[PDB]
This record gives sequence, C-alpha cells and structure tokens, in this order.
Amino acid sequence: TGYDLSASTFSPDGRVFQVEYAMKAVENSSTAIGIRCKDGVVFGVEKLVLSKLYEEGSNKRLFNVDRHVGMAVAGLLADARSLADIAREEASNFRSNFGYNIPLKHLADRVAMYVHAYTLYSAVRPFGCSFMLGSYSVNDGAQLYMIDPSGVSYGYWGCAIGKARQAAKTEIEKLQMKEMTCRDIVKEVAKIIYIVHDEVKDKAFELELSWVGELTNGRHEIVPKDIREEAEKYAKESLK
Amino acid sequence: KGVLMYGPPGTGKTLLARACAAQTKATFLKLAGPQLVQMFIGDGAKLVRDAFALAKEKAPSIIFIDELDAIGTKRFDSEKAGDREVQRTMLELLNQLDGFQPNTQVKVIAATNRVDILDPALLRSGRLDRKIEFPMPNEEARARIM
Amino acid sequence: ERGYSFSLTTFSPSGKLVQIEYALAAVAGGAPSVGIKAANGVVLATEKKQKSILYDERSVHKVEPITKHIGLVYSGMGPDYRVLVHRARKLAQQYYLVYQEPIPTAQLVQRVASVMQEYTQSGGVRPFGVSLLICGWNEGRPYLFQSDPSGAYFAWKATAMGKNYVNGKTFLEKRYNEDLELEDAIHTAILTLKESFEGQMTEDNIEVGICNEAGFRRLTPTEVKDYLAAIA
Amino acid sequence: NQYDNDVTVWSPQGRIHQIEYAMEAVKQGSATVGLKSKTHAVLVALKRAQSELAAHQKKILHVDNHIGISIAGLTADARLLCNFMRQECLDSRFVFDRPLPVSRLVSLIGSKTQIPTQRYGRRPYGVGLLIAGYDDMGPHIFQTCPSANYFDCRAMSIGARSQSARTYLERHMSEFMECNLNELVKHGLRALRETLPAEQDLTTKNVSIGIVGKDLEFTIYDDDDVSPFLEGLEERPQ
Amino acid sequence: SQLDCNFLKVVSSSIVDKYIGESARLIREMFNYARDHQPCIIFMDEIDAI
Amino acid sequence: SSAGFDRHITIFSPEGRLYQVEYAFKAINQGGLTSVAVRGKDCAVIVTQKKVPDKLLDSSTVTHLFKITENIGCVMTGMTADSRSQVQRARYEAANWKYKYGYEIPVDMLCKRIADISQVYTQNAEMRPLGCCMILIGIDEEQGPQVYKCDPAGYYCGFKATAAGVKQTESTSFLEKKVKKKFDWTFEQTVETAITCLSTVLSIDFKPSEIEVGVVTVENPKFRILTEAEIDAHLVALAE
Amino acid sequence: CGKTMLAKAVAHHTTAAFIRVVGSEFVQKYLGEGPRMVRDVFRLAKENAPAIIFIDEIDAIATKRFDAQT
Ligand SMILES: Nc1ncnc2c1ncn2[C@@H]1O[C@H](COP(=O)(O)OP(=O)(O)OP(=O)(O)O)[C@@H](O)[C@H]1O
Ligand SMILES: Nc1ncnc2c1ncn2[C@@H]1O[C@H](COP(=O)(O)OP(=O)(O)O)[C@@H](O)[C@H]1O
Ligand SMILES: [Mg+2]
Ligand SMILES: [Mg+2]
Repeated sequence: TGYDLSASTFSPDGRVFQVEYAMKAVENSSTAIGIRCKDGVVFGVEKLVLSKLYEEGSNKRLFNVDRHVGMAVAGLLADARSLADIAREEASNFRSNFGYNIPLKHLADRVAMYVHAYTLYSAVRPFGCSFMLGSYSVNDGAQLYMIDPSGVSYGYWGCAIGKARQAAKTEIEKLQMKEMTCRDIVKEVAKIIYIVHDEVKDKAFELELSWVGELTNGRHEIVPKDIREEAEKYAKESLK
Repeated sequence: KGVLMYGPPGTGKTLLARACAAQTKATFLKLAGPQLVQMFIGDGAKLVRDAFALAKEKAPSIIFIDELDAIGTKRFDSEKAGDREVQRTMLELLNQLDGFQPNTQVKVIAATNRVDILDPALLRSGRLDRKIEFPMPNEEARARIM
Repeated sequence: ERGYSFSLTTFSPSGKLVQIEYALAAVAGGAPSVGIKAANGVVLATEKKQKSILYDERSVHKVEPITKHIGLVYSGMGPDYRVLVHRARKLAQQYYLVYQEPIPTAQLVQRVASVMQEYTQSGGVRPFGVSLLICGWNEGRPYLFQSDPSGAYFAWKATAMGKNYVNGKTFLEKRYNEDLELEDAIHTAILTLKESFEGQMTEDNIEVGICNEAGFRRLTPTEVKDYLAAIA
Repeated sequence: NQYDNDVTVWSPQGRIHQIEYAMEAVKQGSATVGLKSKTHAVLVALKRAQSELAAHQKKILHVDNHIGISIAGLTADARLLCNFMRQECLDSRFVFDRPLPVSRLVSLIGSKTQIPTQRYGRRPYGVGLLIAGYDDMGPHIFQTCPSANYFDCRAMSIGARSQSARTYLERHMSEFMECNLNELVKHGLRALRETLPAEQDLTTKNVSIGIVGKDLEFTIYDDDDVSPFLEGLEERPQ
Repeated sequence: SQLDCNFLKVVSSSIVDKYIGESARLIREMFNYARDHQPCIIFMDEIDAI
Repeated sequence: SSAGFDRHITIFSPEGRLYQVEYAFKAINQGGLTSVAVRGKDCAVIVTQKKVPDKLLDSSTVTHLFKITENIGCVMTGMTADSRSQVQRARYEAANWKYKYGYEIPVDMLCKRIADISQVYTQNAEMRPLGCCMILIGIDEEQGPQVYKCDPAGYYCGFKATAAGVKQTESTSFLEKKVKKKFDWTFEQTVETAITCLSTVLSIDFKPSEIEVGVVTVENPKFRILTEAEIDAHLVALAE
Repeated sequence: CGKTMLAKAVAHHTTAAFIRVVGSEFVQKYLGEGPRMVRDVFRLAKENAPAIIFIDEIDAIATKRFDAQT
C-alpha cells in the first residue's frame, strides 16, 4: 500500500484513490432524483426519518442557490452546504460585475473548477458530495447539470444520485420527459421513489419535492402542499 | 454454478453454510483453505481431484471451501524467488472445477472475507457465478440478532 | 496554495548527496552531444533523431542562442532544458540594462550555475536533469564551458556529453590539438558523433551551431548536408 | 490503521476517522436535555465535579437575551465557539439593530467548524452545543456535532448515557406542545433521572435549568432557585 | 471433435508428482507416443504451472 | 530500481527515471477514447469519437472539441476533470497575448506556454501532474496549417499526423505507412484518411452519430465544428 | 543464437564418433542409476574412439544451491 494516502500521488496503474474513496461515501446518502420536463425542471428527494425527535422540515437536502437556480445534494451534508455557499456567492459576483442572471453552462463550470481544485494537493481532501443543478430561463429553456466529487459535469434529461442509482434511473427512461409539462411530472417523480427503498431498511421516510419553470414564473420554490398530497395520494397505487 | 460470499469477518458466512448442512439431505463436503497445501509437490493438486471425484461419485453433492484466500492468492511475476507450488493447486482447482470436460452434478460454495487478494482467473463468471456480499447489520437486524 | 519549505536532498551517512548522483544518471542517458573550440570559434554539435517519420523536425531546436554571440546545447531531459533557457535569456538582459554591454560568457555561467545550485538546496524540489555546453567569443578569444546539475562548471577545450561520453572523450583526446580552424572542428565533431549514431546520419539527424567573431549562428540543413557529405 | 491519522485522509470505506473520534469526545461529557413547547424552550443540564469539596462545572451559558446554549465535551473549545457566538450576535445588533435570528446563527457555526475539518493538521472542534432561542417563529431547539452537521429538532439529549433519555422523550412528546412552563420543565427533569444510576438523582447542586420565554428573557437558575422547580417530583419506581 | 484418436489434451498439472524422475518421464513418453501416431496435435492448457 | 519515496512523489529513481510522470501517461488511457489529427496541404482536420452510453444524457454536452481562440481549436483526451481545467488556462493565456502584444497568438507559442506550466507540476514534489493530453490545430501565416501535441510531462512537438488515446500505437503505424508513400492531400482526402484511420484500428464502420470533426482551412480560418448532416456526406462518399 | 545449430553442423562434418546426450536424463527414479549413467558415457567415449561428448542444458544438473534433506 502507501499509494492511496494523499491526493497528490497516482497509483502504479495511474488513478487516484482518494477521489474514488470519496465517491464511495456518496452511496451511503439516500437518493436524490431530478428530471426536467418540457418546460421546467422538477427535483425530488426522499428523506429518511431517523428518529421521531427530529422536526418535520429539518436539515433539508434541497437548497436554493439563486433566484432561478436550484440544488439537490447527496453526500456528507457539511460539505454539501459548504459547496452551496460558494455557488450562492459565485452567482452574486456575476450579477454585480456583468449585470444579469448567471447561465447554467457558466455556473456549473465555475463550481466544478472549484471542486476540481481540491483533487490536486496533499493539504486538502476531495469533497464527499455529488449534487444536481437545475433551472429555467425564458431565453434558454430548462437546464439540468450534475457534478461528481471529481469535478466532471454533464447535461441530463434526468439523473439520480444516492444509494440506489441504477435502480432509480432504470425507471426514469420509462418516462417521456420530452413532451410532458411540469404538472403530471410531479406525480411521476414521486412514484419512482416509492418503488425504491424497501420497508425492511427504513421504517418511515419523508417526501420532499422541488419545482421550477415558467409555471413558477422562473423563480425556484418548493411545491405547494396540495400538489404533493396528490402525489402522496398517488403513492399506494403501486401495489397492483 | 459456483457461489461466492464475502464481506467483513463477523457478518455470518459459516452460519449460512452450517444452516444448509442441516436442511438439505445431500452429500455435504467441507474444506479448509490451507488444507490444500502440501510439502511434497503435486500432493495438494492430487488432493483436489480426489475430492471432486468423490463428490462426482455421490452425484447429489455440494462442496464448501472456507478461507479461499489461502490458496487463491493472485499470481505474480518475479525472478530469484517466490512460491510456485501453491499456484499448481490453484490452477488445477480452476480446471477441475471448470473447463475441459465440465459437469452439472456438484455445486461450489466459497467463502472469504477479503476479495482484492484473489486471482481474477477464479472470479471470471463461470467458475464462481453469483458473488453476493454480506453487509454489516444496519439497525433493525441488530435488534433481531441479539 | 503553498510549498513544502524543507530540503528533500540530504547527506548520506557516507557523505554523498544522493539525489544529485541520481540526476547525473538521467544526464548520461540523454542524447549524445560534443563541443569543440579551436582557435577562432567554437563548434557545438548534437544528435537529434525523431522517433518516427511523422514528426516535424523543423519545429523544435536543440541548439539555442542566448544573445548575439552565445549559444547553448544540452544533454539530458527535454522540459527541464526550456526552463533554464528562458531563465538564461532573462539573465543576459539584466546585465545589459545595467552595463549597456553584451554579457561575457564567463559571467553568464557564473549566474546560470548559481540558479542550479540554489535549486538543489531549497525546499521541496528535485534538481535539474540536464548538463549544458555554452559557447561564445568575447574579446576575440572563444570560450567553452560545461555545467552540471550540482551547480559546478568547468572550462573545456573539447568534451562530450550524453550516451557513450566516456568513449567520445577518448576519441577527442586522440584527435584534438591546439591548431585547428573552425571548418576542421566541424569535420571532427561529425567524426565523433558518428561513433554513436545509427546508420543514416542525414542533414536532419544532427544539428550544428558555431561561433565566430561575427557572432553565434546556427547552421541550416543545406550546408549541414555539405559537411555531412565528404565525411568519415 | 494508517487511515487513522489525519483529517484529510479518506478511509477506503469512505468514513473519515478523525471526525468519528470527535464524536467520542462529546459522549464523555455529562448529559443534558433540551425541549420546547409552543411558546417556550427549556434546556436542563447535569453538572459533575471531581472531589466533594471542588465546585461543579457549569454548562449553561448566556449568549444573548434570547439565545442560550449548553455545552458537552472539552470546555476550552466550548469557550472558543462561545466567544464567536457572542460576537456574531452583537454586531448584527450593531448593524441592523435587531435580534439575530437563531436559524441564521447556526448556519454561521456550521460554516465555521467545517473549515478545520478539511485542511491539513487541523483538528475538529469537540463540542456538544444544544441551542435554544427565539426567532419571530417561536421556540427552536438545535443541536450540533463535530461533523459540522446541525440538526433541527424538537427534543434532544446528548452526553454520556443519553440513549436512555431519548427513549423517554419519544413516548411523551405528544404532551409537550400543550403544557405551561411548570410541567414542561419537570417533563425534562424526568429525563435526567432516567440517565442516572439508581441511587442518586437530583440533589439541588448538580442540576441547572435555563428558560427563554415568549415574554421572558433567557434566565439561568442555579442551585437555590432550582428548588422551586425541583420540588413536585415523585419518587423513582423500583 | 475432429480427431478423436491422435489429439492429446493435457491439463499441465497431472504431469507432476512427488517421485524423482516421474514428472519428466511423461514428457518423454507423451512425445514418443506422438511420433508413433504421426498426424497428431499436442494441446497444453495452462502452461503456467509447468 | 526504487529507493526512498520515488514511487510516491516526483524525485529521481536510482536508474534516473521518475515514476509519477510515467504513471500519468497511462492515466490518459483510462478514458477509453482515441483521437486522430491529420495535417493537409492547405487544411487541418481533427477527428475523434464520442461514446454516449445513455439515452437520459444530453448528447450536445459531451464535446471533447474545444474552441480556444477564434482561429484555434483543440481536442482533449485523458480524464475529463483535468482536461477541462487545462482548456480554461489556454483560453486565459491567449487573451493575455492579445492584450500585451496586440496580435493573434501563434499556435506553437501557445503550446509552449501550456507545456511550461505542465513542467512545474513535475518539478515540485507537491502537485499532481494533470494526467491528460492536448492536441492543437491552427493556420499560421507563412507556415500554413500546423498541428501540435502537448503531453503531461511538458514535452511538445509539431507533427504531421497525430494520434492520442488508447489505440495510439496502432493508429500511428497505420498513418506512417500512409504518409511515406507521399500522395498529395486535398481537403476531402485528409477527411477521408482520418476517418479511415480510426475506422480500421477500432473496426467500427459507424453511422455519423458517434464521431465529431473540427477543421480549419486557408479559405475560412475560423475553427468550425461539422454538422452531423455534412459528416454523413463525407461518410457515404467514403463507401464507394 | 545457433547454440544447438552449430553443434549440428559439427556433427555433420566430423570424422570422429559423436555422442549426443540430453542433460536432464541423468535424474532416473532408482537410486544409483545416474552415477552409473554418467561413468559409462565416458567409458563408451574411451573404448569407441577419439570421440566428442555433447551435453546440453547443464542447468538441469549443474546448479549452485543444494539441500541435503530431500
Ligand atoms: N545463421 C543463423 N544464425 C542464427 N540463427 C539461425 C541461423 N539460421 C537459422 N537460425 C535459427 O535459429 C534457431 C535457433 O537455433 P538453435 O536452437 O541452435 O539456437 P539456440 O541458441 O540453441 O537456442 P536455444 O538454446 O533456445 O535452443 C534455429 O531454429 C533457426 O531457425
Ligand atoms: N443473525 C446473525 N447475523 C450475523 N451473524 C450472526 C447471527 N447469529 C449469529 N451470528 C454469529 O456470526 C458468526 C459467524 O461467523 P462468520 O462471520 O461466518 O465468520 P467468518 O465470516 O469469519 O467465517 C457466528 O459466530 C455467530 O455467533
Ligand atoms: Mg470462516
Ligand atoms: Mg539451444
């Protein structure tokens, strides 16, 4: 051994294990999925009720970076909201210097170069978080990006991060996200995260949904209660 | 054909194998890992083909191998030194399991607790098919265990 | 970020700096190169073989000029060479902005070798893996100096660096005298590079640069073909 | 274990062991229990001592007129975050002339303690902050941990032998959102007699109570004024 | 499945035993069998043992 | 062949080697990718493949071809996180040439500045030396087209035909038999001889959805990326 | 490099007796066969002719390390 202690050393076959070890820490966080509809992006996070003593609305794994940009995280939660602070701060420097709202192909570029910068030195560790960025503009449409702890970003029609990643994105491609608007998506977002996480592992869990598009007039916010109650009404019909 | 269980050392691997020895009424046959290691040459190799010929005779039979990382350690190229006689017992265990003249009469249950040590020649798909892992008990299983 | 701020080059218990001894092993596995001064100018000749026919040989250069009258070749590893070239290009300018005079070739080697010694003691760095040959004609008389990764320097009449350098130095010892012209030293520099090259020594497998009192210059492959012709 | 030395090094399983060892430091300190009603936020601590003549180490501290905290772990890092806590409250009062909200205070702590959990040669802060306070939204109970992960909760308990206190809080938290200040406190006082050996419980010199209230500034009660609260508890059933 | 009489498959681990010269007696007496049956193929699987 | 920490950081072996760099050359090969660049008589062509394993992924955001300046394009191999960081430097260094010197940077001077930066990583014993490669093309006045490669060791050279990636040696053996018979090269022949390079090495015989081609020519010196429709025009003419 | 080949050409143009042994056949199973097998080669090289002994792969016989326990 000895070839895997620092992030400054390659292996004798040419790969870095400190990044791969931090990628393994993501699959112990639960599940965060997000797909984009024809005219907007819908996030979705199932939230484990660890004990009864916590309060409904605690420790949200679903942030709010800018007025139109949303973030759903998966990983070590202290590093999640630390990456959320620099992304919230990066968009403020764009509007102050250039005058207008930051686009997603630039925002996820500036954040991923900040994540990549900790995969080079021995003085710092790689982050233990993977997360998704989605938004809607009236001149660019809906956007959906995703960033690993190594620093690689791509566009997606729908993605999934958490424990059951392949077992979640198997059913995403059963949908048709090219033509559905962001109303019937909300019922289909919830349904594919009820079929995952058998009740042997967890007793009870919490649904948390997010929502952006021109139906929300460009601003990012949470779903209302009645709409996610319709999805929770559309929960127990997967037993047939 | 061929199952493999692995994981942390206290998760219960022998406990399934001792369970199956009580349930099915077949010819159960067990092995230690370092039992197939002999001072003279070719005796550990002879001892493998004698065991599978015995389980060939009792045609409903399953064979169990505990601590497979004793003999299934990864091969390596080196001059001046290095063990070789252990690989011969491994390379027949590759062949006498699977390859020329195959059979469907015996089933292999293998158990180790470290995987990265093992030779990829014995983890192919045909020799050890279903590689299941044993995770540590999460919360609820510990309430069931004690 | 920051650095390490500790020397990773220490004394052995036998009293030898081991990393400098290893850097001389990388110098000895480089391309062979010879350098000869003879009474009116210095000849620097090296050996440049592309690995395949796909490479553009007119793109990079082994023989580099430092100023109007100073050239410089190497025998070591590639990317370390271009660093201390750009360093030595700059050092010749700060001498010129103070004194309004082209730098003497001795004073350049005073300052290039001071960089290499400073770089084998400071914190968190491995030493260079190149040795140099520096020519030039200051005040009539020519000069030929050789540095090393340790930071020392010498004043050679004729020497060889690279692979089979111990055979070239025996060959030059039986060849060189005090009285040769520049075109004679060119002919014996090709005759000593033929000791270690392949079968075809064409106009683009080698690279030759000369000094005169007219200044340093580098030969085009036209007259290099004429020198390679009627050779050996 | 060579993966067990510095905060920078990841485990091959993906769990940084230096963070997990700072969780062992908060499990060494004595227990404390915080809980809230609709209109109040009460936290109760249990002191310890070294000899019978040395005094008892206090744990409840006063941050502001509407925020108080309770510590568990080594006391030197507790005062390091306490002097950061007081400073961030009175400058917001200096700039905006308003009480700084509680949920916005804790996110400053989570960004404060995450920084030494990523550099080289920097320990985490071993500390056990239970925070009680007032926003404009009523009472709030927050807990932190040396993994820089703060939790929103309605009743928690941390310290040595705290799992027994959590089981008491789960089977009585349906009653907490109705009662006044009197039996809200002695609901929490029945949790501290749960986490003790079966012979000594509450002898009026090792327990402290702090309340912030809807028209009540944050007030600490110590070893004489505890006695009105402490009377009115039944005997331990055996 | 093409020869059936003069095709020799060898596992390259049966050819070794703990006596003195019996390991090399087989390699002599395999190829002596090979010249006696002139159209013949020797197959030697997993030679890394020997 | 090893003594000390020469396997771990960038110091010298007893043989004169240094292993952390030659570990990093085979970090390029883990991408599972191969790119080909061919210089013509009046043009320069880069061809490379793209492998999209998902239907849920946006196929317009996986381009390894990048536009550095208005007249300079490049292709990136190796791992993605280090390659996109190195493009960000090359965009920055070209803009400072124009601001300091008042004219367009030559493509060999840009490759020198990238290789000088990459030299410093294998020169200090602290940083990890960026395991990804670099191939540039461009039109230069009184030089015509020209192609350059920069490796993570700090070496660079001008080529006439270039391969990089997993199948590098098999591609260059194909091209060196093609160039030494010395046929003249038009525009379309350099497009034909570059596609048939990685079509015979990789043995694919593909449809136009898996490769991407950038080009520059001295009638339109703008680096431009070909549409899939006009990729298909060269492809059906390649099958006579 | 023509080691076995040059011995073939010597045996073709000789006028002497040529004795050709493989140097891994002295390890017979029975004890004492080998030392009897060595000494009757040279006795056959004595009685027959001014002959030529050719032994190949002496590494099967002449090594460095031994073990007087096996
Ligand atoms: N003139 C030559 N010089 C060298 N080798 C030749 C020549 N002509 C043919 N060969 C080839 O060289 C091969 C090796 O012959 P030979 O067995 O004598 O080499 P060797 O050194 O004994 O190798 P080994 O010891 O491995 O058997 C022959 O099979 C032949 O094909
Ligand atoms: N329900 C259970 N789950 C896991 N382990 C158990 C359970 N019940 C008992 N055990 C313990 O697990 C042990 C099995 O050992 P095991 O983990 O198979 O050893 P190894 O894997 O190192 O061969 C037994 O000693 C048994 O006491
Ligand atoms: Mg066991
Ligand atoms: Mg031979």
